[PDB]
Amino acid sequence: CGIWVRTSNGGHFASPNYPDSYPPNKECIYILEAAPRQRIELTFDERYYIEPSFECRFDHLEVRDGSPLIDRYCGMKSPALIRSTGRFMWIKFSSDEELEGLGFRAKYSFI
Amino acid sequence: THVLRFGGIFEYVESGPMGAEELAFRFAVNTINRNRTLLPNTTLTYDTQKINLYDSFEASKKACDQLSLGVAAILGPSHSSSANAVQSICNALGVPHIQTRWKHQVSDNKDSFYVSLYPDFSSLSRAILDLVQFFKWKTVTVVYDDSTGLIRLQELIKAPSRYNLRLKIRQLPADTKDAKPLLKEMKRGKEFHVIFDCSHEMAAGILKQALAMGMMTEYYHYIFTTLDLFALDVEPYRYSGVNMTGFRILNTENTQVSSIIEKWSMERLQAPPKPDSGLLDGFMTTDAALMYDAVHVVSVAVQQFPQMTVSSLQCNRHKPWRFGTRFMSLIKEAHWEGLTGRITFNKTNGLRTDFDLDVISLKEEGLEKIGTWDPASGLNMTESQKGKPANITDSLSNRSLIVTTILEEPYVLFKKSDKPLYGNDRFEGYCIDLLRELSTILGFTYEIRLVEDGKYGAQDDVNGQWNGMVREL
Amino acid sequence: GVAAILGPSHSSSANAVQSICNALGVPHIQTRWKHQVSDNKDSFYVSLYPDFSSLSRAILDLVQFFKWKTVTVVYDDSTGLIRLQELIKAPSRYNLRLKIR
Ligand SMILES: *[C@H]1O[C@H](CO)[C@@H](O[C@@H]2O[C@H](CO)[C@@H](O[C@@H]3O[C@H](CO)[C@@H](O)[C@H](O)[C@@H]3O)[C@H](O)[C@H]2NC(C)=O)[C@H](O)[C@H]1NC(C)=O
Ligand SMILES: *[C@@H]1O[C@H](CO)[C@@H](O)[C@H](O)[C@H]1NC(C)=O
Repeated sequence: CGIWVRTSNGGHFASPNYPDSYPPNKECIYILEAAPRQRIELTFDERYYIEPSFECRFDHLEVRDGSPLIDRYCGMKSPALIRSTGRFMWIKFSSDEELEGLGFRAKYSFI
Repeated sequence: THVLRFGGIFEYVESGPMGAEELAFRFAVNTINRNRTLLPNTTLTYDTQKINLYDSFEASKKACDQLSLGVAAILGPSHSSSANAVQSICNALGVPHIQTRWKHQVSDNKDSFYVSLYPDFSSLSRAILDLVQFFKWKTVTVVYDDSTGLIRLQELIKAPSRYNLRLKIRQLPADTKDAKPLLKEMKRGKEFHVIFDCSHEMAAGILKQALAMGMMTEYYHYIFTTLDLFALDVEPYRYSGVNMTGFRILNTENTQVSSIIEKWSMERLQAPPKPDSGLLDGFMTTDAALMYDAVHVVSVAVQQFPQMTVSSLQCNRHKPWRFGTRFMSLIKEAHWEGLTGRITFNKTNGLRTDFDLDVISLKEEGLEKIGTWDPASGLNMTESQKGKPANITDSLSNRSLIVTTILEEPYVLFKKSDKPLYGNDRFEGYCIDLLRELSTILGFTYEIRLVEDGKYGAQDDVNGQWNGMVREL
Repeated sequence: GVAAILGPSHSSSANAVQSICNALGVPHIQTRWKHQVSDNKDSFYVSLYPDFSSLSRAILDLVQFFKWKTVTVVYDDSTGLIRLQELIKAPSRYNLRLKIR
């Protein structure tokens, strides 16, 4: 399930079956790994522009720098852009048993 | 044939589709017209004005209008906002007012020219309490949609201080689909007795949700305070093995009731329904039934007040109607069999506190009666178990015994065989020898089942709940 | 004619004036809190009086700061319910048991 994107200035990152709804009962961990002095650009294109729908503690998306957990988002919002200086971005996507929805898309790039 | 007119007010589609209340009212006037047993010497016409929803001034002007032509009384619009306008109009100009939809009772409104055939919320809520008390639930949960549901259940809300309970309160959000995350937390909440105060349309819009998140299993039991519990799209869900429970003053026992129901059903899908919404097409709704009854009680009074006159009054000639005194009193004092059962007015709160209620529940087939309720005694709800069916006194081994067992090396084994054999013959061992011997001694019949979790069993501290053999026992 | 009007104290009676001013464009101001119906589209009305919604949030904060583990709410007439619904929804979020008389 993990989509490793090492040593690419650009590529794409999105939920499983991304145009479709995400499969349930996933637990997939993702990495953005960069060289020293190589800065990472992380970008969320929303597939669904609204203030987040299900704001709660299941089906969260964690974001990890280095691990002080920066944040967890859920429902149907985009986090704004976050600028990487730890250069090792760790992305965890979790899925529940019974809440299945539009999923998400991302864009990573090295700067 | 004394001509009379009844003011008609309908917050409606403002478009082509015609509303159910207008329909039942005209159905009512026709019913008067055909059977002269009521009013042999009298026939009443009517003026039916139509307005916008939640829009006072427009209603008030229309109120002055249906004053202009003169009636005996108005029939209230089915929403409280302009309903207050209607009422502060009626008692202001003395014409009796009849309301169908529940309004927010304003504690000190000294109006006196109004009644409401609607089952007053207090009595309903008291029955709710009696019901839940009988079912011995503790972690009940209410979900409403807007404000006034809480009021409908205030008597419920105040229960805990007298009755050992708990209940959180949860809200269906602004739009209907928004209730899915609510079901999410309730799943997290694990609240297995959730009463609902909600419009049956929303009940439908949420049952798809509940089955969709699979919440409907046999443990969960919901009770729906609404009164159009009849027209639910019941059929698929009754095999989810859920209990529902609800009320219906809407009698169906009278065959006259039925006959009128099919006459309606002919005139009803006559109006284009919404089968895509998941409602059973062809069944008249509780409100429309109420407002059918209301004309009839008006009549059953008025036939004894031929001194009825219709003063063509104006809103600015502030002197009230000439004959609102005794006529309104008559309605207060009258009694009748409408389409809901015994009809009466409290004559104290100037409303209704008395009626007859059949509690109904989702059986294996659908809506089937599970009792009766009335103000005086309260709940006489009975039970489908009576007459001791298929029961023998001092019967020996009338039912067989469900014997559990564990698989162990020298204790219980499989009779080593090649062809596929089953039943209580796969299992063979020392414990089986003991079981057979003691069953021959005590003369019983037994079936064999392995424990599924497959262990002796021990107390799991995190839930204080047994496991395996002990738990299945 | 007026430049505008100040509202009467009640809720119910105030409804009518609110509507009337909307029927002619008059700006209507009010003084006491009432329950707004979520299905009125009107525009020309404002309330000085602080809403009881935010008040409930503040009360809830105060409750938690004191760290109460039991409480009773008491009102006068059922309208106080609407007035407090937000707090009344305490238990879902935090560990609060509240009762009402
Ligand atoms: C007109 O009369 C009716 C019927 O008496 C009033 O409704 C209320 O009815 C209940 C009985 O159903 C009366 O007793 C109450 O019983 C419940 C049982 O759960 C109990 O919890 C209450 O403490 C109370 O004992 C109740 O007294 C009665 N309310 C009143 C004020 O009489 C209706 O309210 C009457 N209207 C007026 C203005 O009197
Ligand atoms: C309960 O119902 C039975 C049958 O109708 C009736 O005989 C009995 O009087 C009722 N009891 C109450 C409490 O009304």
